[PDB]
Amino acid sequence: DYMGWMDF
Amino acid sequence: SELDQLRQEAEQLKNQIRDARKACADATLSQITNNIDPVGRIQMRTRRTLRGHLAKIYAMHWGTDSRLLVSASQDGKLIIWDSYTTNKVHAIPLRSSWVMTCAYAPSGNYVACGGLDNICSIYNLKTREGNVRVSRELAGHTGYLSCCRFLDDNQIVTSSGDTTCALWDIETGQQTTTFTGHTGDVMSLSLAPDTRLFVSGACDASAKLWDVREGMCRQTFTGHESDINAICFFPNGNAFATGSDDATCRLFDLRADQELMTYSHDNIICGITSVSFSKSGRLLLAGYDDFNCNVWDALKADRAGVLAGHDNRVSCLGVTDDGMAVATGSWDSFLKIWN
Amino acid sequence: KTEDQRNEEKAQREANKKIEKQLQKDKQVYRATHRLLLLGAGESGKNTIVKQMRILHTSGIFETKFQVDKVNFHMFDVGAQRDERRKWIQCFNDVTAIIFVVASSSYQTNRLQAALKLFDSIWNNKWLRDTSVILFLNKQDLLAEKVLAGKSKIEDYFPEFARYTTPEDATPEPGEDPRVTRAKYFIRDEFLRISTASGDGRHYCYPHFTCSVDTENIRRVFNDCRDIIQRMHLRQYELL
Amino acid sequence: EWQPAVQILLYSLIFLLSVLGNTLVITVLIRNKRMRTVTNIFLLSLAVSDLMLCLFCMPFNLIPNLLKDFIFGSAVCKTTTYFMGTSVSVSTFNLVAISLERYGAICKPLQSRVWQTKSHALKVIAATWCLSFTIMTPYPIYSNLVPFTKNNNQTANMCRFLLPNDVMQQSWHTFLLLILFLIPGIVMMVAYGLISLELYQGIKFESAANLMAKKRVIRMLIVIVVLFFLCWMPIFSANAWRAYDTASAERRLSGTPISFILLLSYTSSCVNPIIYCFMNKRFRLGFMATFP
Amino acid sequence: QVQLQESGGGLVQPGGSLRLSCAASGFTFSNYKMNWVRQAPGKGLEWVSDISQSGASISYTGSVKGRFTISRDNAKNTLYLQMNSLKPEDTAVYYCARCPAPFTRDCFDVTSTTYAYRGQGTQVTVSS
Amino acid sequence: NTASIAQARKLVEQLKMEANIDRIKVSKAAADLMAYCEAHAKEDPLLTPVPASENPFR
Ligand SMILES: CC(C)CCC[C@@H](C)[C@H]1CC[C@H]2[C@@H]3CC=C4C[C@@H](OC(=O)CCC(=O)O)CC[C@]4(C)[C@H]3CC[C@]12C
Repeated sequence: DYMGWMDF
Repeated sequence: SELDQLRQEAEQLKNQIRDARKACADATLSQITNNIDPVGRIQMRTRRTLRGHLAKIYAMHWGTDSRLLVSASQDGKLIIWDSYTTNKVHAIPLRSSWVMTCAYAPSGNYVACGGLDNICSIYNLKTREGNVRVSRELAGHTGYLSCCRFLDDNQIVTSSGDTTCALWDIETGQQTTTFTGHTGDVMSLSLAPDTRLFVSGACDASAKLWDVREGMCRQTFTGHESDINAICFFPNGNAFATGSDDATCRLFDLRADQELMTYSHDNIICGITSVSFSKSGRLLLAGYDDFNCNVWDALKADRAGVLAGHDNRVSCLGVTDDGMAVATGSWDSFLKIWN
Repeated sequence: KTEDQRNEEKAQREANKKIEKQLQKDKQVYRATHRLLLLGAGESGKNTIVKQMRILHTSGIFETKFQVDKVNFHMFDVGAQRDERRKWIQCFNDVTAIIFVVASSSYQTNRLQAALKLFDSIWNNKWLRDTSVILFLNKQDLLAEKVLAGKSKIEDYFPEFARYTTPEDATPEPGEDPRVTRAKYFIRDEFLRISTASGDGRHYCYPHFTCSVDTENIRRVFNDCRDIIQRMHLRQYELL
Repeated sequence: EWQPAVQILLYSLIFLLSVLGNTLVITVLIRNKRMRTVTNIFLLSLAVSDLMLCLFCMPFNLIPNLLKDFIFGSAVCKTTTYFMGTSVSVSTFNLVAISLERYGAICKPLQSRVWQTKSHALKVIAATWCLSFTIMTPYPIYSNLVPFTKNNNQTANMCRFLLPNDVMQQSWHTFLLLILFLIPGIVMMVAYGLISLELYQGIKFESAANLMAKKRVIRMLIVIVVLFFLCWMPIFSANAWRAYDTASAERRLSGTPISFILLLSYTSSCVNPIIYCFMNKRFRLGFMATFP
Repeated sequence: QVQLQESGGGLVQPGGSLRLSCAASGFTFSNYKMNWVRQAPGKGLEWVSDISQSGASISYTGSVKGRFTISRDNAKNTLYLQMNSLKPEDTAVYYCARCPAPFTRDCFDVTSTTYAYRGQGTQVTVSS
Repeated sequence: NTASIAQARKLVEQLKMEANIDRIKVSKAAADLMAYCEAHAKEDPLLTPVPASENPFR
């Protein structure tokens, strides 16, 4: 799924 | 006894002069020009802003080509500018930082400056090597140099804080003529267009008309309440205007031997640092301590307009010989060209 | 055109570029150097203070250059000018400080009152309202000699000295007489009455008890100038 | 139910205020020629970096989070991560440079005038931008799209930065933690502490409202340090937590909380013009001389 | 012409009183701070007293404080100085001096040798 | 009082030289100034603004 993120 | 006698004699001579001036006051200038049309609203705008002076600009003088001008600031620089392109043509470092006056020779071949060093220095702009070097130092004054104006290449009239004016021969370096009579510091001088006479305003609240060749004071004009900082001839040579610390400008006639008009307003309580006329003499432009310049109707004593582009005290003002532009220098280190 | 007009414009932009390149270096030298105006009467001790700075390192103005902690100072002394000073004092508005040297022993009939009137005129002048004054009450040895001798009285020339007491924040020298200390701080508080009344100005007064031959006069100038410039820097960061 | 609406409205308000404030600051500092001082070079560079941070951060992190899909391409992912990292680095280094210039101006006032020229500020700004563009070079290289399939068989992508092994990933996030949050934070805290110490010795030792102004300068210095730590602590903590424990960090923080952490990071670009320019008296004096 | 005329001087016994007057003409009198200065024989010019434009701010030198009173009348353009309890040290030529610029807090050069806005002065002699 | 006597004598000599001058009427001088202002009103760029092609600063 939509897990995680961009760092900034 | 003798001194008292001399005082009472000078007092009755002042009463004779005052009654002779009152006998000629048939009608005022405002009564003469009450039925002429007014100039409207003058809306001059800033066309150029000259930049590059580190410190406050004391004085500016237009050259006779109405294009190149010289400016003196207290950082020790004379800058000769080209007002059409805002380019800098010369930057002359001075020996003494504390300059107070500058002047452009009518031929454009020389500039002069002076101040707290009590010396008028002449700089030759057309040297063979091409560099600007000091050509002459005129060191006879015993007080600060407040104003200088070239009559030609070889002659210059200076005013000083030692209550005297002087006429100099630049080739020999000596004072050819000393103009004595003022009691306070002489702040400004203005040559007549024929350069046979000049007027000088001083800190004794008086202006004197001097004969250059004779070396004598012809007339003494009074009416200002405080120190006269500025003086300028009317274009036809038969009148002059003065600016003083009493927040008024005044127009004096040479042939009527009195004042014709007072240019003042109740909203102004600051001194005048510089005055100038337009080409026809219809407009009197005065720089003030409250950072603004006022344009006055010289014939009707109405304030035509305001030049309001400076952040510090307006210190000098000059109108071109062709009447196209007004330059105002200020203590915010800026020169502005208006029209 | 392009025949000669382009060449002239090229030459005048190259001359303006060379002038602006010289004026950047002159801006750096102007900003680094600090300028001081030295004021005082003819018998205030200021000439000895100049001779003292000149050993370590008629004209209308004299210049003395000295360097403290690799910081350049240019101090200007006025000579061959008339005693009417309401016009030429306006040139000194932009200086870092006016060093005002007062002979404190001279309490003309009253040179101390004349120095107080000159200080009041400098402080309240409309063009000097942002210029700080470093005040050197000089000749403390002659003041101590005249106070301990007891011939001349300050109460004759300053009648409010009789009701004056030494402040609790006073820092007397070791071995100094209390009457000398009370006379020193009365002369200092006469100037500080003027200095602490005039509002709407960015000026500060820095009083110092000094003798003309003190080695540390230049250090007293340096620490005052370091504070004046600091205040100026703080103005850049002010909010309201 | 109400969290996406709050997310959209807060992101929109911070984006509007940040873009408006930074364009006004840039316009004033390049329009008024009398304000071309040494400190305003750093303020202009900070305004440019804050506007770049706002533009490359707020929509490109708001819209793919709301849609749960990075609808843009891979090259857009690379360029946006590059410009986000570069703008963060430039903004942080400009805050450090502003703190060092204030330390020079206040603590060493006579010595600083010798070396606080315009050429010094130009070299500092050039070195700042060059080093920030140099250190963020792995972000175009290693950020890629990660394909995934939704519950309704909908293909979608994620813009993810991934190094070849976990040792390089942990070392890289440690490296950015050091030189973007800790060492800049320590340097700025020490410089503003020395300024506050000097001003407190001045206040304690002693125009009578100088003391009030000194207290306001101390107050604003503390609020600068506190807001820098408040804005940049959660996102660097989250990045380090994802660097060392990836599954637990992505399980805990993904969705609404990481959006609020990123928004808290992005409000620095909105508060820096307000703190540094819009509360300065001389910036607003010069502001009224260009927009009558 | 700016003109200041002093009157009221003369010879008095010690402990006597005098009233000096300064008639001002040629300027707006209410816009200027006024001064009294004096010159003892063989000495330089010495400031004695001043009064502000409205008459609210008044100062004296130390040696005359409590004995001299300065006052002004703006309607009559007149400056007064009541000199009670005169001593032989008060024997001087007393000049009425005007501050050089209107609406100014400062007041330069009124004790200068050749100051322009100062009258001719009246002689006060205190002797037995 | 020696130099002051010479100063007073010089002031009386200057006032005697200034007292014997021929003065015209104020109305005559005002009319001459008004005639000069009207005779040069077309040559004043600050009074009547020139077109922008003739303005070197516009
Ligand atoms: C290509 C983009 C996406 C990244 C690179 C951006 C740079 C090209 C910009 C961003 C910040 C800008 C700087 C912001 C501040 C200044 C200082 C400023 O200098 C002055 O104000 C005048 C100084 C003087 O006259 O002496 C204007 C140039 C400069 C270096 C700008 C130059 C161009 C910079 C480096």
